[PDB]
Amino acid sequence: MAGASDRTGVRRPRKAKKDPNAPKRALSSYMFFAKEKRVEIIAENPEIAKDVAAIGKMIGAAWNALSDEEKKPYERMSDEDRVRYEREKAEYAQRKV
Repeated sequence: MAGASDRTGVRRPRKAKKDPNAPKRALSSYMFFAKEKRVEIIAENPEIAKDVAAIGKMIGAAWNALSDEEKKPYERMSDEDRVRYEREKAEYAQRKV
């Protein structure tokens, strides 16, 4: 929240022009249990909270959901086939909020 009264024009993270700078990683494999709550971030990041296009882009992003360095072996990105069910939840909770 702006209004720090320290600078000449303190900007806020709510500004649309200001990038979200948030994590776009997929739900862990085994940690999926806890990582499943990642969908909650939808609130902390109201910038893309209304990402209606994310639903259509999720397709090509399905492969870019996991880490790149771990996407080479295709061992992680592959196992995502399961967590993918919980991962999609995030983009699902966004369309609403």
